[PDB]
Amino acid sequence: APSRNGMILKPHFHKDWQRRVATWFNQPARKIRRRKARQARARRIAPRPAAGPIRPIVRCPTVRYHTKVRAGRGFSLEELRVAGIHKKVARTIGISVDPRRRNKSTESLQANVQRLKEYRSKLVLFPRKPSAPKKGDSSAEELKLATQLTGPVMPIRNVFKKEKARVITEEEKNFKAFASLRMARANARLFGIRAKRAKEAAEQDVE
Amino acid sequence: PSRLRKTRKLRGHVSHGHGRIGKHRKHPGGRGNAGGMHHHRINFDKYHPGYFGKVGMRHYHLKRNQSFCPTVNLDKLWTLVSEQTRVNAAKNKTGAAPIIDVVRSGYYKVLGKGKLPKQPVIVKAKFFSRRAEEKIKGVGGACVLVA
Amino acid sequence: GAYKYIQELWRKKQSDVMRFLLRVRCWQYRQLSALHRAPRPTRPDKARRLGYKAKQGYVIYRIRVRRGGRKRPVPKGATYGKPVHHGVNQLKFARSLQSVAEERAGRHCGALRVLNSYWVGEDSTYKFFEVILIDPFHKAIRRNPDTQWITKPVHKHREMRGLTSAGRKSRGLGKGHKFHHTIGGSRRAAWRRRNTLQLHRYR
Amino acid sequence: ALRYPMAVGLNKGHKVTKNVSKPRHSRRRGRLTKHTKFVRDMIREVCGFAPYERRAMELLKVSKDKRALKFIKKRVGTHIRAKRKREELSSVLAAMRKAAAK
RNA sequence: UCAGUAACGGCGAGUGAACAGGGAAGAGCCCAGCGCCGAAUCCCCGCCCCGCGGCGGGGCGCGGGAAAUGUGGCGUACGGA
RNA sequence: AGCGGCCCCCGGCGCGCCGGGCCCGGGUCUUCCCGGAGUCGGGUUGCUUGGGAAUGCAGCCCAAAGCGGGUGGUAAACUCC
Ligand SMILES: [Mg+2]
Ligand SMILES: [Mg+2]
Ligand SMILES: [Mg+2]
Ligand SMILES: [Mg+2]
Ligand SMILES: [Mg+2]
Ligand SMILES: [Mg+2]
Ligand SMILES: [Mg+2]
Ligand SMILES: [Mg+2]
Ligand SMILES: [Mg+2]
Ligand SMILES: [Mg+2]
Ligand SMILES: [Mg+2]
Ligand SMILES: [Mg+2]
Ligand SMILES: [Mg+2]
Ligand SMILES: [Mg+2]
Ligand SMILES: [Mg+2]
Ligand SMILES: [Mg+2]
Ligand SMILES: [Mg+2]
Ligand SMILES: [Mg+2]
Repeated sequence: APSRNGMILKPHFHKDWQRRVATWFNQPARKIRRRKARQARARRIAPRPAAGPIRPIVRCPTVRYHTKVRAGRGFSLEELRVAGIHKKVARTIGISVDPRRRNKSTESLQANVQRLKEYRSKLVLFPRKPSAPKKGDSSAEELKLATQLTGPVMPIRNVFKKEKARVITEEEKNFKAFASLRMARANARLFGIRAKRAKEAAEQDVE
Repeated sequence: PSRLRKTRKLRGHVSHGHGRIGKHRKHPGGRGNAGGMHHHRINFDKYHPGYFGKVGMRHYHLKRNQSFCPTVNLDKLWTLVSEQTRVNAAKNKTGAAPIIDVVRSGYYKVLGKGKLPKQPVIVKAKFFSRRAEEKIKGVGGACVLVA
Repeated sequence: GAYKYIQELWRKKQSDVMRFLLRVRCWQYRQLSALHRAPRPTRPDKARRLGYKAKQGYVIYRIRVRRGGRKRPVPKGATYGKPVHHGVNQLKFARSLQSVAEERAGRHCGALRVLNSYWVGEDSTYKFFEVILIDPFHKAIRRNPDTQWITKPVHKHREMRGLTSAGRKSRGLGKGHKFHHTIGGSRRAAWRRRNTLQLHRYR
Repeated sequence: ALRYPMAVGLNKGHKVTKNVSKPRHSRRRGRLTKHTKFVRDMIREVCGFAPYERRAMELLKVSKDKRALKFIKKRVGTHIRAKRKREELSSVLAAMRKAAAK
């Protein structure tokens, strides 16, 4: 029974809603549970990284977001065949591997291989038996200086190049931008008819 | 604040502020928006015109990302780059020009609204508009596209 | 060797050979009872592609199921209610006849745990099947390290809770745009996540 | 004049080079093998043909292909599966015509 | 969070999703088929020794049973031998 | 109240041996092999979902294929990715 001037609106409460009501009084006693099951997890593995193995650099889809770089699932198998690492050792040294990724470009393949070459030079590798190394193990020096790394390892940061102030050419004053955007729209709509009427003239000119 | 309401000031009056002839019963005029076309016709024909009917084309699996295009004017185009670059640009006698990026600052299309102060610029964007292109061509400076 | 093309024989179902072997086996099966044990599977091809290793422990039954829909068990007509809900004849059942056959042969022998089922023959009014049952506590199943997952008490009655491949179709799940309405656990909690009010503390 | 990578048009998009890597193995499912053709034609040599095609051969002996197309499209499915079935029975019709002509 | 939105509906009353983005948690795998190794396979009964309040290991059994209508090993779509 | 004391019990996990088990990995090149069948899909009737020339499920008849098959939100053919 609406009065003079109020907005129309449709509330979704014709159902029985009082039976299924999710309260949130748990919340300040579940942030403490997760804090304990995370710090007792951080003391089980004493020198390992707390934040999971390192994770690749990947762009994002959907033209709204295609100018960012964020974390991924795991490395591909081209970023490991080139970097010379076997695909089941990398699972055992803390390197995320997913076999479901393509590489259609090249300029992210290279920056991943370079990031692996950074981590391989930061990695302190303990000996199996603390009495006998391998060819590639580390010395008894770094063991005394081995410690954890809180936070996401080598955090992924969005960098931008810069440019200084150039001098404007005499040419760019004569570049009409809008009659080129609306030419490419017209040329992108008339690609079939232009290529069909020429065929119909090639069927008509035999006469 | 039970103590500031109205019903705490009505304990003593019989009807409690809803009359005696036609009492406050439960639902006189239907429940909700009943009678758009029969007997609440005047309220919708006087306050919500065009509540009734269909118009136009349907579009099924519609995303809100293919048509993402935030805008900007030429008034505050100088607000992206900090102050001391517009100064050094108005100060040097050489004839250089500071490059303004919009896509980096979260804008795509460049419209044109206001007056613009006279110093040469270079704009990298993804679209333009015809007034907003002839104001920069008229001041001096270019309009550069980018995919 | 043979198992590649017994496989390709058992898709000549219109041919004269399989139209003979079924125009015989369905008759032989029709004079038996509804649920009886055979000593060896009629199809070893299809039997091995589901997990039937030919050792001690695995059992194979054979049950018949009658055919058709399901008309509503009311008196004469008399389905009291609005005229939407009058329908008695042309109703159709949700789960298949294959997981009817599985749980008819899964309740009568309660000491066993169902693995999977397959097809054998068809009549006008009968559909026959085969089933595969596993002893949970026999020492050959027990000491295998791969497949001692059955004996765990979770997998009791896989067929009543709908976990066989014949009930996984009835549940309506997978991935994609085609399966929106089973996000979460199932179809129910895809309803429960939606039709509730999350009332925060501060709102 | 000058050219820019236009984000709308015919060849739109940011210009990034491209690599040629090995196509994924799963990209091949059962394309075919020589052992497979060896045995699928031996079983074809053992059992014959279905009784919806022992009428199609008999309507393709009178050089009707539109009628036997509406007759194998009514049964088997679409028009694509009807075509790859018909181009196959113009072959296992012509090998008898070839051997009887031999 | 998108969203009370694209859509349905005597298009009236009213019902009503997902993808992307930021976060909690983070773990992945095995068989059949194709093939090769002389059933290279299990379970139970027998005697002895050790331990046995979750019935197990090693030695012996011309002592018996199931499996060629297929038991084990390598091997599964990231290619493999 | 206190990293205060004492007396019992069961473990978690660290080290010595004494036992048995298992002899296995890379890289680079030549020759071989490689996949789930009354199901996919099509017509139809009925319930369903926001899904609209029919999203899913179920029933009846018809019933496949290997440079093949399904999907690419308006039915239909010819096409390319
Ligand atoms: Mg009133
Ligand atoms: Mg008064
Ligand atoms: Mg009043
Ligand atoms: Mg009164
Ligand atoms: Mg009155
Ligand atoms: Mg009232
Ligand atoms: Mg009704
Ligand atoms: Mg399932
Ligand atoms: Mg809103
Ligand atoms: Mg009306
Ligand atoms: Mg998402
Ligand atoms: Mg975490
Ligand atoms: Mg194995
Ligand atoms: Mg095998
Ligand atoms: Mg409905
Ligand atoms: Mg079904
Ligand atoms: Mg469409
Ligand atoms: Mg197309």
